Amino acid sequence: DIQMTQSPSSLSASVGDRVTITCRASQDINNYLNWYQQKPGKAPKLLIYYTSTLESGVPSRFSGSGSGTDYTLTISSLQPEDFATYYCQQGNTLPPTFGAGTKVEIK
Amino acid sequence: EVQLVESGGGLVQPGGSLRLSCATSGYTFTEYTMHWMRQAPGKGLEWVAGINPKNGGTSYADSVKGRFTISVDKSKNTLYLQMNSLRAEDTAVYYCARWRGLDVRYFDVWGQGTLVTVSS
Repeated sequence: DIQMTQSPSSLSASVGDRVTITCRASQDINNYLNWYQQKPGKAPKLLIYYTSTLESGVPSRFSGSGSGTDYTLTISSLQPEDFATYYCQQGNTLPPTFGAGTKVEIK
Repeated sequence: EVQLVESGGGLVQPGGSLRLSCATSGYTFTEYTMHWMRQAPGKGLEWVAGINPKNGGTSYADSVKGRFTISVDKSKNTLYLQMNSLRAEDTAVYYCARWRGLDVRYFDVWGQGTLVTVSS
């Protein structure tokens, strides 16, 4: 299994803020890195795939970058609906593996 | 549209067996591989089992190998996970999810989750 390390594991921010979430894989993942959002009691939903492509309908305040082992997700202006848990997942090698999650909490 | 709807689940004692279902609609069933993921309460997502409906290729995580079996009914467009010799560590919300292509290599549709609790 390729190990995925997500950081911060939690952060406190306020509405309007810019924040960046990071995911490091244990080896080069060749840009096969995807991001999911999950709210309490609900199934995960795709935000970004293949490092930078936004799924249709996902707000443009969300963007992704990275290369080799290091990948990031930035929200340019946090909205109320964005306080949630985020997961990255690598699709380079099977089985697919996920980061442990980043909880975005209100301050 | 594409929809994945799970049912099955509930509560059983250690040693019990349950069969989860993931019924799909809206797309040609044999063209996409399908996976089971679980989320044990307060932990993250963990992959469990996958199957390619085109050639019947299956794969399993080491924690469930031998006890779980993934299968498909192509006439009913349904994915199944048979779970035998359940144990308390298998408590979780189980999700089925579709894998888009082999800018691909991501899960694009997720089922709503169904809870399995193993306790006496």
